[PDB]
Amino acid sequence: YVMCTGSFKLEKEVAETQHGTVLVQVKYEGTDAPCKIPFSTQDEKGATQNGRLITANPIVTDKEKPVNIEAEPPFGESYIVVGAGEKALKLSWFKKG
Amino acid sequence: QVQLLQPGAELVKPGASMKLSCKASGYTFTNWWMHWVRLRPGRGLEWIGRIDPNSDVNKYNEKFENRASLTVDKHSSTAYMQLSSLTSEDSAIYYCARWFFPWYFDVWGTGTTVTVSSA
Amino acid sequence: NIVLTQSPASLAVSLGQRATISCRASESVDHYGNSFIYWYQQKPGQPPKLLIYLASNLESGVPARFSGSGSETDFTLTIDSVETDDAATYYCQQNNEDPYTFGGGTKLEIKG
Ligand SMILES: [Cl-]
Ligand SMILES: [Cl-]
Ligand SMILES: [Cl-]
Ligand SMILES: [Cl-]
Repeated sequence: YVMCTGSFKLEKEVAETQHGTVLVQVKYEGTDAPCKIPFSTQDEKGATQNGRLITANPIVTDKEKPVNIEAEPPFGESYIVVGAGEKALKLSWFKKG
Repeated sequence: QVQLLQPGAELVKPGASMKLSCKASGYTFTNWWMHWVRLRPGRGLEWIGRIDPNSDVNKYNEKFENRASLTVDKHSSTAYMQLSSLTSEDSAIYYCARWFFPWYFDVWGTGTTVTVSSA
Repeated sequence: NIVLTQSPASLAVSLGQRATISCRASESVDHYGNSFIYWYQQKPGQPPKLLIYLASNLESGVPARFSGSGSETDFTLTIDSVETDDAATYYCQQNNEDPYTFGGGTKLEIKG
């Protein structure tokens, strides 16, 4: 699929799982579904900062259905970025360890 | 329609300093990061740094860090890039570019052809 | 720094024929399953213009003849049928890690 162009709304509070990963549930507000969800993490200065996706491939099947995303964020302070463009969801996260 | 306007040319002496302007229009200036990139003849494109005009957070290419300064003026929606201790190696076309977060550069400035010469 | 090497330095393609430009990275530009790499087009007297993002996605307004592919360290830009206005220099760029780096540029000419 092509990358989603639309906006995302956070559906639930971001949650830490038992094993140092985060569960992010988002709701899509676009017209181009199905599409792949832009998902990344940055540091404070906007630098791309490494990690891995537990969720296979984040895809919006139905814009009325929220999508779950499990990820292993970098350690310490980062920003989880869902979507792209001016309306990109930018969420602060701290991972202890 | 988005426009990033820069002066067409600057002529500065070696060792001097320069301050380049980027005047944004057509959008909410503080909603997008601004990057700076230069093009040298036969040497390609080089990334200088980025700044968030909203919060003044920034990051430099280490090659330019001791030598460069990124600033904005929210009031006039203008971003500035200052580079000092200029040599002939800094003669280039300097572009400011808007960040399509967190990926590519969607809008490029008009560009400022900078010549570093004793004349 | 991630080094991006483009090939060839320049090339000429007969009008209507296929063109291919490659970009090779000194290490991975993948971030959460996406390639943080971009292709820009620049013509003389003009600032660059984005064509392809995340290796394979077409920017709106860009003709369908443009396509890109690859992952990790090997990427290609393809124009399956060149036209006159496709003559330009093409640059790949990564932002998978600071500082952002650009490829050396590939200059495409058109015959006919
Ligand atoms: Cl101000
Ligand atoms: Cl054009
Ligand atoms: Cl130019
Ligand atoms: Cl066309």
